Amino acid sequence: VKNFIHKLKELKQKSLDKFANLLYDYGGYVYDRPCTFIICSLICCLLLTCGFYFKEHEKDIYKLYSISNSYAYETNETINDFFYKSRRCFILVESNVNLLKPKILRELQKFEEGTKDIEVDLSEINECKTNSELPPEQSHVAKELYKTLIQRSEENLKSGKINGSLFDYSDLDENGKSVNFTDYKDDVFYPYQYIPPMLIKADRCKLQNVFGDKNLNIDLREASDGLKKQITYTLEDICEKKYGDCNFSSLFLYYEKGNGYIDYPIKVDNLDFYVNRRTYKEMMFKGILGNMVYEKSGSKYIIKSANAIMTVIPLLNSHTYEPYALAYEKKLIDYVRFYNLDDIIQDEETNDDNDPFIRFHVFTDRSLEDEVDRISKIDNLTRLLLLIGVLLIFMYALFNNVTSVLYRSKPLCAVMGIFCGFLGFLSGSGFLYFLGVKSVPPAETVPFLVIGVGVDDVFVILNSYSLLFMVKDNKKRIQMCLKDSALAITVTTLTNIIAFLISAISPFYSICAFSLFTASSLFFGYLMVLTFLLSFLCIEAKLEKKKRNIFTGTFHLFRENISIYEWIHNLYLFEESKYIYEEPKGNIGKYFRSLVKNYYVPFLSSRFGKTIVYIMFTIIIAMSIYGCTLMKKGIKYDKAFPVDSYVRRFTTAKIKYFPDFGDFIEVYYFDKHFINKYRGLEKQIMNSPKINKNVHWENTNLQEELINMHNTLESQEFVTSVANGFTFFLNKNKSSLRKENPQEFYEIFANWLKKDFVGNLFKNDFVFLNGKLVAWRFHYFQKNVDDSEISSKWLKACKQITKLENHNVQMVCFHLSSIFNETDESIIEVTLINLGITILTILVVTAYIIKGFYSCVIIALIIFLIDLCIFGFMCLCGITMNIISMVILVLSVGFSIDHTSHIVQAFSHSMGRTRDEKMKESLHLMIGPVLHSGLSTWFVISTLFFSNKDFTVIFFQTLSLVLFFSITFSSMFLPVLLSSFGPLH
Ligand SMILES: CC(C)CCC[C@@H](C)[C@H]1CC[C@H]2[C@@H]3CC=C4C[C@@H](O)CC[C@]4(C)[C@H]3CC[C@]12C
Ligand SMILES: *[C@@H]1O[C@H](CO)[C@@H](O)[C@H](O)[C@H]1NC(C)=O
Ligand SMILES: *[C@@H]1O[C@H](CO)[C@@H](O)[C@H](O)[C@H]1NC(C)=O
Repeated sequence: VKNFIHKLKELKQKSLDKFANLLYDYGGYVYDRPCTFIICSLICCLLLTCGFYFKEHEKDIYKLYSISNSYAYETNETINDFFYKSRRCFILVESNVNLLKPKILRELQKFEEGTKDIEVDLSEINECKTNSELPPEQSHVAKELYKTLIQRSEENLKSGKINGSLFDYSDLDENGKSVNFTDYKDDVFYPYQYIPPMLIKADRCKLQNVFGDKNLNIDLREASDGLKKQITYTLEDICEKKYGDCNFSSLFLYYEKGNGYIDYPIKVDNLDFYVNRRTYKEMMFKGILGNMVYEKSGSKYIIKSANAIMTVIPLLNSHTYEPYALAYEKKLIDYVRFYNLDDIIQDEETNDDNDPFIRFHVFTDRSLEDEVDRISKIDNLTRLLLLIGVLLIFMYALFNNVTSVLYRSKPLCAVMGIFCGFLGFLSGSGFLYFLGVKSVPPAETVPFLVIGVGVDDVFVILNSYSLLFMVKDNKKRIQMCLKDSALAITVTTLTNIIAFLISAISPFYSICAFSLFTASSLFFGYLMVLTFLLSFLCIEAKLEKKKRNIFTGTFHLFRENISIYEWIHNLYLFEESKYIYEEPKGNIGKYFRSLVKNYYVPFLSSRFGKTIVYIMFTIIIAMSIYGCTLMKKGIKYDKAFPVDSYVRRFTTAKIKYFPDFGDFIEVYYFDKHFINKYRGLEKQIMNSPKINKNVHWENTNLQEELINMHNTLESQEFVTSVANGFTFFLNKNKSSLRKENPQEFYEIFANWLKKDFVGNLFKNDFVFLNGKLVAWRFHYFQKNVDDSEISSKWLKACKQITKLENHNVQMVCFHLSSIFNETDESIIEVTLINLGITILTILVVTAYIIKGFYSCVIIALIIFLIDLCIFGFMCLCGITMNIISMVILVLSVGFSIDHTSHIVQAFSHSMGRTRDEKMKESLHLMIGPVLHSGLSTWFVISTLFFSNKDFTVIFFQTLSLVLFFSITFSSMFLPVLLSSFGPLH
């Protein structure tokens, strides 16, 4: 075993060496034929760039920023498959004046009516393109049933008789039972006007299906564009209709039918649920108007001021009407966003002591996805930010690669060093595009980072070259240089790539892509450095030999071997006691080094210095610990969208003027049997099999639990208001419900829904199959709150309230934010797992390149300590541990390992007798590269700080912390730690 270990250590070294020797020779080849390498590398890069032609973006927010658990998603599916939801467009008008003033009001009125005026031509409908693929045929049985149901629906509706006598109310079997079609046949749904949405799949291409009055019977997919242009539909055609009239929620409902008059003040009996008597249509003034100012007279309030008026337009959500709806919404959003009434408000007084203003915000279902498209493209701002960053790093590079002796200085390399990285980004991206990898919104930051990381290798190479001033034959110098820095530049990259790849495994596609693209970019960039940049180094080197400055060479063109460690050691020894030990004036890094040797190192060596260092880092870690205590997770999905987004702006306004009406949480109940049955025709709660298998809704106690639940949820502070029809029904006619007869229950509830005014309002929240309430629902408003954590807290509580365990009844609380927030729960662990894998993998790699084992252990300690610091301080800075932040933390390992490793490897390879000696040598030889690498990266990413997109700024903040601690520890703590307890001999 000992012999085996010996042989192994022999292999590692031997191999590590061989690799170096190989690069040593490769350099020679490039040195002799620099042009060939540059031209070929560039052309090859271009080809990859061509790949961009196939660049396909990804715009499904859910895939981009959600686990896609297939659970909450499944919930949406179930909800949509059986319950008819309704597309709702929200239009809010905000101002600093009393929009209630008659003159303004009248204008606002036309604004509203304008919506109805909006008209969409058929040609606009993209879905029903003049040439498309007909949707897959709906299962035959499904078709049959749809035919049957639609037929009986009419029949029943005509009859109007609600009779449950025939319905068998026997408890269903485990199979839900108590010839597929026959089974699905003979099913009476109530309300009769309901047919399971899933079964509703008729080709919407035939206009006859969607809009009947048209009487056209014209297939849009088979119609001329001009012909389609001819036909035009309006909101009324695709709007939910109350009492045969679009069910808007505008204030103007009050004035309808002369119930009230714009010119006169608004006086209503109840601000909560006033009803226009003439129209018999109800309205919630509190919901419609914001910042209301009302008086009280004869029990009738006198609304006399409001600086916000919101109108909700309800549009059908049926599959058939889906394509058409989207079209109208698009027209609507444009219309509202550009509508302006500044003229009327010009002289009207303000309450904000600011210029009279009026703004029309609008939010439709298509809004979110549309905004995703906007975030998909590369904002000009981002572009600009990149440019600034590139300039910064360009300046920094040059400012460090230029000197008094121009021919000695190597500006060319620096310049191309930057490009090298960029070209890498393009080439890599193109390669991935070729592979089909879709781009993501977070990819905007990829260029920024890639460039920064790449330029770092440039510094390293140059450092080796410069420190090899002794060498006379340039070819040899370049060769030796590359040989010296080969392992370093290779490992550094390898580590980075590895980390990103490991991260790519993330479920969230955004992270996956961002990482994948970055990793590929880094890879190709490295290749470019070994080719392009190296070739440029060769050219400049050759010029230096001739002492020909770049410009000089241009006009003109138009017309031994010693370990650097050995040398540096000898230098110090010699110092302790010539040309070899005197860097030529203008060596690329001559100054900085001198500064480090004559100032920084002395300080570090100083006991007082050390004292300071240790204490400083001490407190740093301490602060980090407290930071961890203040750890908060989660970020609102909307944050993704730029703040400027009208969506974001809309939400803000709503919150400001309508705080109570925040999240419209919706709770649903879905009999497992019913769901399963119909789900079948179209070939967590599931925890317990009998969770919702069979519920006797006639059980008075159960009924009582229901009303109690309503009361409980109402009590909850976060809940602002609830609308549970069942409660209304139970309270309305509990006496009749006293007798617990299943059939009786069905009939009573059915009639209640059919007749009672309130009941009619809740007609679409209850569905009965064969006399049994297979599914139902109720909704409640949850006050708006920013913290994702507290939000989830509230929702989770709601779930508890909605779980009649005694009667085996568990209802599902649903909200859009649910899926996104759901991810927050597991973010804490997944990160640990990923980080762990990364750390390990990276450590293993370093171990194979770090000579001493003890040095490896030192590195690990440093890495972990940094990570604690970067995490602790992110929490301390308030950076929530969101997806964006976490990935950066996990990825941080790569950056940190690089800087730490360089110093460590040097200290080990030092020939210094005393530990301190080694430290000084290591620092004098690698401190420059380390500093340059980190700083360069930060400079490029600095501009991201001014990015509108929230996720971007988080990226900047987190990475800035990473880089900071990395460089800090690598340049300060690590040195002193090694100087005190470092591997010796
Ligand atoms: C005795 C009665 C008249 C008092 C007032 C009852 C009101 C507050 C009840 C009865 C009908 C209920 C409405 C029924 C339908 C809907 C549409 C749904 O998408 C949101 C909730 C909402 C808007 C309900 C809100 C609360 C509601 C308006
Ligand atoms: C329901 O139908 C059955 C069978 O036709 C009949 O006997 C009973 O009287 C009906 N009850 C009603 C009309 O509610
Ligand atoms: C019923 O369920 C599905 C859909 O028709 C099918 O796979 C199965 O064979 C059917 N069986 C019968 C009895 O029709």
